[PDB]
Amino acid sequence: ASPFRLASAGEISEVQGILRTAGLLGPEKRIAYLGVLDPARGAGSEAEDRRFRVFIHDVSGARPQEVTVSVTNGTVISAVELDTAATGELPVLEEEFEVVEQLLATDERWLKALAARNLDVSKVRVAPLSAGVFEYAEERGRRILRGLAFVQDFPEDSAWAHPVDGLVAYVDVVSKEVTRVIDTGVFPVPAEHGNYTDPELTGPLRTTQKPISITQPEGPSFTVTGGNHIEWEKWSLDVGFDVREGVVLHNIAFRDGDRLRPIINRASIAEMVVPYGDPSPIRSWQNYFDTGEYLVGQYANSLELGCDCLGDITYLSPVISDAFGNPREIRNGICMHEEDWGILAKHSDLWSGINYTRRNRRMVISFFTTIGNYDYGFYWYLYLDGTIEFEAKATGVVFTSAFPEGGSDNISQLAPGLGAPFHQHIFSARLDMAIDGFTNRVEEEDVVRQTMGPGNERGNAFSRKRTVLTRESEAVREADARTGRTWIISNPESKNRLNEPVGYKLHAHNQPTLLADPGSSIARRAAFATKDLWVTRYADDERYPTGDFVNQHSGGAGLPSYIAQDRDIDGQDIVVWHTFGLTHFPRVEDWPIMPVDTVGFKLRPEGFFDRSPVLDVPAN
Amino acid sequence: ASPFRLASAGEISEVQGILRTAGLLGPEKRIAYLGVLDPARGAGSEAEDRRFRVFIHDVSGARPQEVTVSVTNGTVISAVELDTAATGELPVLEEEFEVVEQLLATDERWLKALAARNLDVSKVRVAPLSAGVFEYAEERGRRILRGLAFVQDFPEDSAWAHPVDGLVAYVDVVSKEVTRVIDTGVFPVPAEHGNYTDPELTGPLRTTQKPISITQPEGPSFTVTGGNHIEWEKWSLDVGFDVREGVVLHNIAFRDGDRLRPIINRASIAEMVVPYGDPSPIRSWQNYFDTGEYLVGQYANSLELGCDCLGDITYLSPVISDAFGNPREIRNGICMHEEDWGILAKHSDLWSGINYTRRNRRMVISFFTTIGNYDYGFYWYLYLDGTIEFEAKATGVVFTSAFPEGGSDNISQLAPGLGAPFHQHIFSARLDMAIDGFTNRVEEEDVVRQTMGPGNERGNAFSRKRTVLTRESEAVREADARTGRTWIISNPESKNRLNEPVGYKLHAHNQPTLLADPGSSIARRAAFATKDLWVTRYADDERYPTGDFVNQHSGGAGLPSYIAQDRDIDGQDIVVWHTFGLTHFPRVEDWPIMPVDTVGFKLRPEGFFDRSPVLDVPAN
Ligand SMILES: [Cu+2]
Ligand SMILES: [Cu+2]
Repeated sequence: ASPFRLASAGEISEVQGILRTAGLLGPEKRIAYLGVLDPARGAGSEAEDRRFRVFIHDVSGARPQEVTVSVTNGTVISAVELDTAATGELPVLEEEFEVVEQLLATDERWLKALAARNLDVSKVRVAPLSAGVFEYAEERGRRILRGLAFVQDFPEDSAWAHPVDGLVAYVDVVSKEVTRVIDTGVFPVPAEHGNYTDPELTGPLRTTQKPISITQPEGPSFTVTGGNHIEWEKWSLDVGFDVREGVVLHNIAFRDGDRLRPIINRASIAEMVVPYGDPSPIRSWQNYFDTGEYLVGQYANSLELGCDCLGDITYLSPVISDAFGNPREIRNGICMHEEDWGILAKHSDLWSGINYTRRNRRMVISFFTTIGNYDYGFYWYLYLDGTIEFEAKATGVVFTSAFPEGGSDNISQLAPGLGAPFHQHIFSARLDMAIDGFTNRVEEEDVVRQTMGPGNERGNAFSRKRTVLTRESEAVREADARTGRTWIISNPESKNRLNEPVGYKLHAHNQPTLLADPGSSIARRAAFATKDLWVTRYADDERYPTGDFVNQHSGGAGLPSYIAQDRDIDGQDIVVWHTFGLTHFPRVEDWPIMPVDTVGFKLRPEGFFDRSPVLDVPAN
Repeated sequence: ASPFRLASAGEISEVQGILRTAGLLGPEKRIAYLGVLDPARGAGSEAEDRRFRVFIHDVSGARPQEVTVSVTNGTVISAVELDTAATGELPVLEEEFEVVEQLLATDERWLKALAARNLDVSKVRVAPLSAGVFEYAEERGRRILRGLAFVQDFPEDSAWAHPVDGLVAYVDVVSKEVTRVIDTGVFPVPAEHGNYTDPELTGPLRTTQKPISITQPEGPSFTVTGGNHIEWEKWSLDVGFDVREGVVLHNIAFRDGDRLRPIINRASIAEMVVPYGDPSPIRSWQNYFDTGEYLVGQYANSLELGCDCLGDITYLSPVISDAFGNPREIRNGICMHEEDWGILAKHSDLWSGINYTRRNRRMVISFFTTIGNYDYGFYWYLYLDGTIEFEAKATGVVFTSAFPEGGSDNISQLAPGLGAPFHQHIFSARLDMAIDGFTNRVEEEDVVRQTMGPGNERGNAFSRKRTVLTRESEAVREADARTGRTWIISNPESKNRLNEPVGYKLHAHNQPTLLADPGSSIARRAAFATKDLWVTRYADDERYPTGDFVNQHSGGAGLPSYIAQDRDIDGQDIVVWHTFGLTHFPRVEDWPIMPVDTVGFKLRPEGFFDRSPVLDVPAN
C-alpha cells in the first residue's frame, strides 16, 4: 500500500478512537484540524507508520492541544499544550460561525443599531469573519470573530446586495459574549436585489447556445491506481487532499525513457489571503486567510457532472473529519480529466516537403471551494511537453458595502448605493522541489541588454544573466517583468547531454504583490505576500508561509521566521514559495455574480531533457 | 453587398484589368501587394465604392508605383511613382526568394567558400532573408536579399540542423548580381540530423493517447452571413483578410439588449518583428518584419480538419492576388469555431440555499502562417462576458548557427556544435477603438499604495489613479507590472447607469519590449517595439507602425512620425497600438522542432455594461 494514499474513513474513526481512549476527546473537546502526516525523508523505509496531526480545541476555555497519533500502532505519539496568546489560535470551527448571529440577536446594542435602520432582526444575516490582531489587548488569548450585517428580504434572497454599513460587532465565541458593537453612523441599505436566478433581472434566458459535446469513446489516457496514483503521458504523481490546503500533489515525476525522473516532491497552495483596502473602521480589519483560518478543503464543493466538469471525468471523494472526529466524505470533490490543448508543434518545410502538425493535451486535477461570498477553483495542469501549471479561478458574489455619497478612493460602485471595497486575492504555492532528486539550487535569470560598441557594433546583441541564491538571507525575491525575470531550479549534480545541470524555469504572471503599508498588521501576518518568490531549506515542520496557527497570531510567523535561520540553499533539499494574486477593483460587470477571473504560474523544462520529450507523440 | 465583405476572385481579376487598361500592368510589372481598402469614415456613405491599393514592382529596374483603383467605377484613383531609396522598397516577392540559391550556385566566391568546407553545392540550401539598412552604400535604391547556408543531406532532410556558419552572401535580386560573399572563417557544420519524423530519432510512437471527440450535435451557435459576417452570443463582427496583416476583424460589437454597441472598429496585427541578438557579422543584420517585408497573409497555411482545427469548424478561403494580378485562393486558410471555456460564474450560497453554476465559451477565429523555419498562429477570441483576446502561437524549427567552442553569451547550445541565436518575436496590435462609437479617450490606470497615518491608521488602504492621455505627445507609454498598470479606453460621452463613462480595460502580459540598443538600425526601423502602448488620432493613411514600405527602409515613417503631429486624442477617433512579444533564449527542448510558446493581450469591459451581461446564460 502506498504511503501517499488518501486517508480512509476508518482511519479518521481510528484517530477518534485513539483520542477518546486517551481521554483527549471529551465532551468539551473539538477537532479544529485533522490531517494525515507526510512520510519523513527516507526511501528504503518500508516500515510504514501512518500518522495524523490533530489540533484539539476546548469549549471550556482550557488550553488547546497539538496531538500526533499513529493510526498504525494505535498510540498517541505526542500531545502538546498550546499557549495561543503566543503561538496563535486554532482554526475557526463551523459551529463558532453559527453562534455569532444568534448572540447578536439578543444583544441590546445590536438590536438598537438595527432599530435605528428599521431592519427586522430576523432578516439580518451576519457574516462571521476572522478578527486578526489589532489594538484590542483584551482579545489576546481569546477567540474572537467580527461580524458584518447583510439583509435577506426573503429566504431565496441574496443578502450580499444589502450590506448594513456603519455597523460592526466583535464576539468572543468561547465565553459567548458580544464584546463590542460599533455604530459609526447610519448608511442607506442598498435596495436593489442581486438575485441572479430571478427572471426579472435575467430577462428571457438565451436560446442561442448549441451544445458542445466532449467525449472519450475509449476512456481516458490516464490510469488511477492505489486510489490516488496517476499515470498519464509519461507523468506520474499522487493526488492528496488535506482539509487545510485542499488538493496536494505528491511525487510529480516524468518517465524519460528508462528512468522515472523526479521534478516536484510536493506541490500545494499553502496559504491564500484576501486583504481589504477600505480604511473604514467597519472593514479595516478585514483579511481572510482562507487556507489558514478557514481551511479551504473543508468547504470543497461536490462537483456535478456536466456542470462543473465536462467530458470524461474521474472523481476522487476524499474524507475529512468533523468537529468530533467522525469521518465526512466530500463526494465528487476532486475532478480528474485530460483535455485537448490545441497545437503542440507545427512546421511546413519548403525544402523537405514535410508538413508536420501535432496536438497538445493537458491533465487537469481540480477542486472548487466556497468561503462565504467567494468561490475559488484550484486547477493543476500537466502538459505533454513537461510543463506544469497552476491556475486559480475566482468567482462568487463580491463582498459589499455602501457606496459613500461623494464617492470613494477605496471602494467602487456596483449599483445604486451599493459599494464594493478594493481588495486582493493573493496565493502562495509551496513547491517542495526535487529536480532529478533533492540536490537542488535556484538562480534568478534576468535579460541583459548590451550597449553598442566593440563586439556589438550594430547594437543588436542581448544576453541573459543567472544569479545563484546561496543562503536564505538572499532568497527573498521580487519580480521584474521589464527585464524578463524568471527563476530556474536546477540540480547541479545532474547534467544533460550538453553537460549543463538539468533545470525547470518558473514563469510568474508578475501581478502586484501585497499593497498594504509595510507596518500594518496584515503585512506582518502575511509577509509572504509582500514578495514574489522565497526559497527555504526544507524542514519537516515548515509547512505554511503563515505558520501553523494563523488565527489571531500577532505577526512574523511562517516565512520570515524560516528565512531568519539563513540556511544553505545552494545544492540542498529546498522549497520554493511563489506568491501570486489578483488586485481587485470590482467593476459593474462583477455584479451581481462575478464572472471568473484567473491568476497562476507555470514551470517549463529548462534543459531538463536531451531534446524535445514530445517527438514520440503520434499523428492522429 | 456588405462593404466589409472579403475580396472576391472577380474583383481581383478586375483590378488587374483596370491596371492593364491604364498601362500600369505590362509584362515587366509585378504585384508586390494588393488589398481592398476599408470604407471611408462616417455614416454618410454614398453607396458601394470598393477600392483596392496596389504596390507595383518593375523587374527591368524602373521605379515602382503605388496605385489605388476603384474596382466599382473602373478607374485609377491615383498612381504615384516611388523613390524607394527614400520611402522604402516594396515587400519581397516570392519569385525573388528562389533567385538567391540559383545565383550563388555559380558565383566563384561562394563555390570557393563551400569548397573550403567540403560541401556539395547541390546540397546547400540558402535561406533568402530581408536585408535591412546597414553600412553598405551600394544597396540604397536596390532590392537586396542576404543568404545564409544550410546543408540538406538528402531530400527529406531538415537542413536547419546543419547550418554553415562563417558565411553569408548579399544578392541584388533585380540585376541578378551577387554583390558580396563574406567568409569570416570555417566552422564545423553540425552533424546530427534533426529529423522529427524519423523513427531513429522519435523511437516507437506513444500508443497511450486515447481519442478526445469534440462534436457539436446541433451545429455551431454562430452564424456566417454575407460570406464573413459573424454573429455569436450577442457579438457581431466581420472577418476580413489582408495579404499583409492576415486576419483582420472589423466592426466588433455587442448586442446589449436592444442596442448593438460598437467596441472595436478594426483590429489587426499591423506588424511583427523578429530581431536577432547574436553580434556575429554573419547574423547581426537578421530582423524579420514578417508582416511588413514578407506579408504573413500570403504565406497562410491551408488548415487540415482534425489536426489543425478540432471540433465543428467553419472555414473561410480568402482570395489574394499572385504576382501577375491573377486571383489565388488560400483554401481553408481561416478557421472559425466556438469552444467550451470552463466555468463562467459559480456560487453556492449558505443563506439562500441556492447553488448556481454557469459554463463559459469562446468564439475562435484563427489562421497559421509559415515564414521559412518559423510558423505562427494568430488567434482572436470573443468570450461570453464581453472579453476580447488575442493570442500568437510561435512554433516551427528554430533558426540555427554553429555553437562557438568556448561558449557564447548570445547563442545557446541545442546539440553538439549546434547553436541557436537569442532573438525576440514582437507584435503590434492596431486597435481602431470605437467604444460605444468613435468619441474615445485613453486613461493609464496605476495602483496607488497608501501610507499608514491619519485616515488610514491601520495601514491597509490602497487606491488607484487614472491619467487621461490628452495629446499624442504624451501617449507613448511603457508597462509597469509592479503597479498593475493597465489602459482603459472609454467614451466620455456615453455613460452607464451609474453615470460613469463606459469603458474597456487593456491587460498586457508585460513581457520585455525591444532589447536592441536605441541607436541601432532595428531600434529605428522597429521603433514601435520599444514602447508598450501608443495612441494616435485616426487618419486613413496611418495603417502600420512601421509605415507602408518596410523593406530596406530606414526610420522616418511609422509611429514616431504619426505621433509628432501631437493631435487631440481626448474624446476623439483614436487608435491604440499595443506592442507585445516573446524574448527567446532557445532550450534543448526546443530542438528538433519547437513546442508552441504563446503571447498576447486581452480587453475586458470596465463599466461598459450596467451589470453582468451573462445573466441570461442558461442552466449548465
Ligand atoms: Cu475579488
Ligand atoms: Cu523564438
